[PDB]
Amino acid sequence: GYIPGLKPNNHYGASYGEIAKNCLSNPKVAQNPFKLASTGFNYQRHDFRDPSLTATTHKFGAQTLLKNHPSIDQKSNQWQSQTHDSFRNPLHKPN
Amino acid sequence: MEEESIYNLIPKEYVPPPKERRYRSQYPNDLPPTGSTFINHTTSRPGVANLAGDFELSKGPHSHKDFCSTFGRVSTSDFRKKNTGTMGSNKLPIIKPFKYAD
Amino acid sequence: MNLDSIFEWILKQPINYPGKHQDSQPRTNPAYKPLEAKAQFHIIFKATGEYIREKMLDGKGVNMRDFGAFTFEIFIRPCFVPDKKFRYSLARYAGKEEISAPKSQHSIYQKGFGMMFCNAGPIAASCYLGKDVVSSAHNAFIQAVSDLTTLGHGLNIDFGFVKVYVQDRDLRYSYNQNFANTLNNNFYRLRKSDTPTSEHWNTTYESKWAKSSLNSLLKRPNSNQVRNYYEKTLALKIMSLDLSTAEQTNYSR
Amino acid sequence: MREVISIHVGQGGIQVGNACWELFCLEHGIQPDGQMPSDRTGDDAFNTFFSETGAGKHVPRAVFLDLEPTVIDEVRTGTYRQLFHPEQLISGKEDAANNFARGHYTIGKEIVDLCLDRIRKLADNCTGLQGFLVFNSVGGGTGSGLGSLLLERLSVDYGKKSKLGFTIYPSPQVSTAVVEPYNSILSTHSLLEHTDVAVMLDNEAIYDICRRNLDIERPTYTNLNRLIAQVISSLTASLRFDGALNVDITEFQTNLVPYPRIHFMLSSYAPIISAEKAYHEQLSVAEITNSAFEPANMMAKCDPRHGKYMACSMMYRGDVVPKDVNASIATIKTKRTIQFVDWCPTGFKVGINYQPPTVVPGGDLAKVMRAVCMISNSTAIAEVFSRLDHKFDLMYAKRAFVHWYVGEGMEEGEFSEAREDLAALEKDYEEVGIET
Amino acid sequence: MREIVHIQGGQCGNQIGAKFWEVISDEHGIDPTGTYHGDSDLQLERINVYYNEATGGRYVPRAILMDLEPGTMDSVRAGPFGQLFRPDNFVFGQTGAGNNWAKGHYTEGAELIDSVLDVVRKEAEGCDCLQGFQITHSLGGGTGSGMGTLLISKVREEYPDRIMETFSVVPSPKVSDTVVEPYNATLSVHQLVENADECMVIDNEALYDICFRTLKLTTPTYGDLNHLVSAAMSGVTCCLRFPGQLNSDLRKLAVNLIPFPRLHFFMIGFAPLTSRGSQQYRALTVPELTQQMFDAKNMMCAADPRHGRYLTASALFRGRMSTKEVDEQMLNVQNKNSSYFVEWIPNNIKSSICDIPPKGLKMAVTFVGNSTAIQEMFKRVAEQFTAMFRRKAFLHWYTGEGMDEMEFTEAESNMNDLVSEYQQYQDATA
Ligand SMILES: Nc1nc2c(ncn2[C@@H]2O[C@H](COP(=O)(O)OP(=O)(O)OP(=O)(O)O)[C@@H](O)[C@H]2O)c(=O)[nH]1
Ligand SMILES: Nc1nc2c(ncn2[C@@H]2O[C@H](COP(=O)(O)OP(=O)(O)O)[C@@H](O)[C@H]2O)c(=O)[nH]1
Ligand SMILES: [Mg+2]
Repeated sequence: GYIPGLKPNNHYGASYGEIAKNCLSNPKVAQNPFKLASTGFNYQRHDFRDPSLTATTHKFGAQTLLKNHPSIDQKSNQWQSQTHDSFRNPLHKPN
Repeated sequence: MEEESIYNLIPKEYVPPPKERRYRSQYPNDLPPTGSTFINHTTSRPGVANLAGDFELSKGPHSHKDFCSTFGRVSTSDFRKKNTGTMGSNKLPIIKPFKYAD
Repeated sequence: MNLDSIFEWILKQPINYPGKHQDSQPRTNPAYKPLEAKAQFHIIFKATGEYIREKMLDGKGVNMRDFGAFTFEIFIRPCFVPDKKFRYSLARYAGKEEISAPKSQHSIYQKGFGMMFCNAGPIAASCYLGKDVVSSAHNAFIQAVSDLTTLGHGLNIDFGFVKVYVQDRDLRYSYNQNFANTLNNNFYRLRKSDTPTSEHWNTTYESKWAKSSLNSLLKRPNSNQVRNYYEKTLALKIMSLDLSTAEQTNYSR
Repeated sequence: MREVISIHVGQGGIQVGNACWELFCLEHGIQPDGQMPSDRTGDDAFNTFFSETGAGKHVPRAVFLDLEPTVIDEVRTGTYRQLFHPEQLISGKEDAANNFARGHYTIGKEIVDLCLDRIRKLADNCTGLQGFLVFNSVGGGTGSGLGSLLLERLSVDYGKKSKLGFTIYPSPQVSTAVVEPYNSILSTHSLLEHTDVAVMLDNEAIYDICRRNLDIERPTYTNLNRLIAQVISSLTASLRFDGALNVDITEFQTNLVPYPRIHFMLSSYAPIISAEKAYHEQLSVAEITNSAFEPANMMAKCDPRHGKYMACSMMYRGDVVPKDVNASIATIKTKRTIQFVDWCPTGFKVGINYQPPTVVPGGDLAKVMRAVCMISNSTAIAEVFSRLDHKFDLMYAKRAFVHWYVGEGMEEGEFSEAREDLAALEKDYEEVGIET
Repeated sequence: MREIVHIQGGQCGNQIGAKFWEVISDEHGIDPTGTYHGDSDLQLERINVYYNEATGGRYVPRAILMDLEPGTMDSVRAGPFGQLFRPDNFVFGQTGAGNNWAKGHYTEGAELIDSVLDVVRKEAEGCDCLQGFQITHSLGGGTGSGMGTLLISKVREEYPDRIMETFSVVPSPKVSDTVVEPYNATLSVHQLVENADECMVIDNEALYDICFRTLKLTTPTYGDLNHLVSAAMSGVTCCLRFPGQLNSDLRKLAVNLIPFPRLHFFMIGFAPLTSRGSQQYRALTVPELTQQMFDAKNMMCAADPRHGRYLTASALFRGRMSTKEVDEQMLNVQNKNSSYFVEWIPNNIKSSICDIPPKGLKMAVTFVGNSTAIQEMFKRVAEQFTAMFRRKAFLHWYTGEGMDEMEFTEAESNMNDLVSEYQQYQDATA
């Protein structure tokens, strides 16, 4: 049943347990930056507007897309895949 | 091995036994369990059933079975005449020789 | 393709057009024997052709779900405008507008005057068939777009009073002159207040259906005679296995 | 070097195996993580149930089956996550929905092969395999169907290996489903010729025991599962603890099964006493065996007073002495309310174990130094068969709920032959019970 | 895993679906922005049953909103939780049906239903394991009772193996706002009894009576009725969405509630409903829940359950409770009412337990019962149908759009035969 992060942003090649641990230990998936409640009053508190607009007509009408896209992090696969030792020790687990 | 002959013609039919008996059961269908205290609500039974292993389990004043106990309900000429009530008709039944001794 | 090759085209591959039309179906009335797949498929289209004009003889026009629309224009002249899915199959057919309608009237039923549906009810009753098999048969034949998408394959689909030709991709049609003059004689048909508003409950449907053009396409057989023959044949069916046994000799006579 | 493989199928089997394995882990000292209890501190007694993995932890010799992902996923989430092998908790994708035909012909076929893979993967490891234990809920679709398929396949795959069944038939009058007689009789047919020993575990009797003894007016499934786990532990402790008189798993069929057809039997336990009044009585072996033979303490809803006794197997764990057991047995034999069949002069097989019963935190029982678990074969068991037969005949007369089973690939004549099999099973018991 | 999709159509269907999705979002902790804020872990484990996951971490109901008039959906979009519904699933016409079954089933339904079939196919194929479909609509409306039934027929013939559920609003003869209710209601029932696997009827007048008598509030509104219907709807799938002592899905209910294929009409109810000035005096215990469950006034339909005999019933208990008291009460209430329970089936009540009570509550029960007392409403609808059909009233509207009186005769014949064979088992004796 529904480990959250796997489906929307597809995870790369790794063990299922490892990716599940990474996407559960990650931040978000909680906390209200917007402070709404499921009961249904903060909806009329809030405005429901997306701040990614500009203008149009008489020149160009496509408009830039939403922030659902990475940035700066454009960086090749061999970089993530192949590093020598700068990782967590797979079998450290202090006793 | 096998041997060829005229008499092997018209092979014999299959004759299994006709039918086994349908059943035979000597226990009554409704056997009240011995210690079944699932049944003592609104009854003068101190949290135990008959516990005597009786097939019948005779019931006295209270019992546990009613047709329309909880949601039952969906004439001027008709009424209650002389002794239809429980406490009317101050009369008594007839006598029997009795046994006692057993 | 003279409306008969289409039947052969539909039948010879079952996998491409699966449905109940590919095999024979029992008749609703036991007095009628079943028909083979090609025969029943032709009979249905005969009855539908008869059904179309009878509704069209009135002020109310009829259309198909995805194959054209038998309409008429009032200034009365019919044109049989096609459907959007059938229009997509046509490539070099000019999209010339025939009926003048404004932006308010968008659906093909709205821009029409008396648009109908060609219900499978009367068709099934007339042919003594089920409603589902007629509906499946119509859906099987209405897939003439796949045949039309292929190059060539000229079609002149008649099914009665209309005469429609299909070129490589062009569409052109002709109509019966007598039927055309019939529309332009007595057309009380348009308005509704002519009737005294009393016979809607006085007249039963059977009386209306008895005088209708339907149910007269096929001859009505003797129900008792055909049942007598079938029962007699079924008697010979099961017990004619043996001929040797006599138990009644009659040597001399 | 002696191993028993436990098979858990269905929600009831899973929820009783949970308590059984918690009891085993606590009794052997293994933590829920699967390790020895931390760095605080082996007798090689855990080998009956557990196996050394070669580095640290132990792995139970169990397999869990279900088609409902909910229970298995929640088990995986639970605190026993690190104990079981990840691919030993086999789960399905769609429930059988209380339909025997679904779980016997449609859905269980795609999972029985994988279950067989896992079961032989467990069986080839052990060298002294004693037998198998199977737990299932009869009144359930997937439970009964998958139990039937597993028993049928295991029989042909293994042959002479013994199998023990702890089934739960529906109670006489109180239950939770409306179609349970159907799959009940079908599973009865399936198991009659395929299981070697069947032990009856009706829930109504256990509710009665809890209400009368533990003084709990709000009992749930946990108490019943704990009682069943105690019964299993008492049965098995002879295979892994030293005792004055040992009985092996092969030494139950050879003493409680007079004929191959008749192997249905019911169990009892004593003492079952709440701590508020637990040991304000002496708990001598005499009174605990008297309470065990008391008819009101039957773990199945049956009255042994209505029939003859075939054979009895009772095992004492604690500090019992053989002379006291002999005295108690002599007293029971002299008692007249209990009568044995004529062709069985001696009918008791006794085993003694020196391991006192273990207590689980949050439980209801009390820390005894003496206990007894008794399993008896008697002709009185036919009453539950009769009352179950009467229930089925009512619905089957009007073709009630039959289209649900026919539409799932089952032939029409299955019901008739199942009824005939129940009739023959009843045929056996009354014929053997009469005096010659 | 075993997720269901939601299909809603018509004004009443959209109104029901809005409140149902509001309740679902509240109980799974979904804000109107679609951000999960559940207080536990297992409010998210089974959230995929109704909520699809998209990029950006937001959740979305897999629901299809549809109608011939955009008037209802533009209003529901501007309401609370209106951003959850997705305009890509919104399919609309421009004419409407005008409370006509012919228009909503033949002319506008057929030409427009291809797109909604496409979107339903897309959603079903996207789903991994489809448990089934559920649909909410009304039988007194033109577009609803026609187009929903046609869509039901299409999706049924496309997925015969999948289960089907509907929440139908049967018109009532006392408070009737439409003069053509018998026609379209009978026409829709004819196809519904043939196609739907499970049907649960809802009566507005019964809702009025319940709201005015039990809750004792002075000003009822459609919001409260929608809330009650939504709570009853979620009570069925509580066991499917959460762990419990006895899990039970929609497939298990059908096997335990359908003796014969044609008898698939149920009446529902919810407990506990108490006036806000009295629950300080009431005690929330299993016996109270069972008695309010079996009270006739609590039923969601105008049919009196004590006018017939219960063929079978199902009870869905919510909250951490033992199987002890539930099954005790079931056995006691069955033994004490042998007159109202048919005798050739023993123990005709099914009980299931789940550990999630509604937010702010400790215990709750949803009741689904199959009783022979539903035939009364069918008889009263039929009597109006024949009386208003004998004079051929308002049939010109229907016969001007493809239908004839043979369809009406076939529909009324099937309904009467259904009533006859439905009351046949009431008098049956072992
Ligand atoms: N004694 C006992 N019986 C249980 C328990 N849980 C379930 N049961 C029995 O199981 C029967 C119903 O079957 P379920 O446990 O719901 O599940 P199943 O047997 O696998 O069959 P399905 O419902 O199709 O999955 C009930 O009649 C109970 O008697 C339990 O914890 N203890
Ligand atoms: N419970 C409930 N019933 C409603 C609501 N709105 C309308 N109805 C019922 O639906 C019936 C009218 O249906 P209608 O709007 O014509 O359906 P449509 O043609 O599909 O849009 C009325 O008799 C009402 O009782 C609502 O918000 N809640
Ligand atoms: Mg189950």
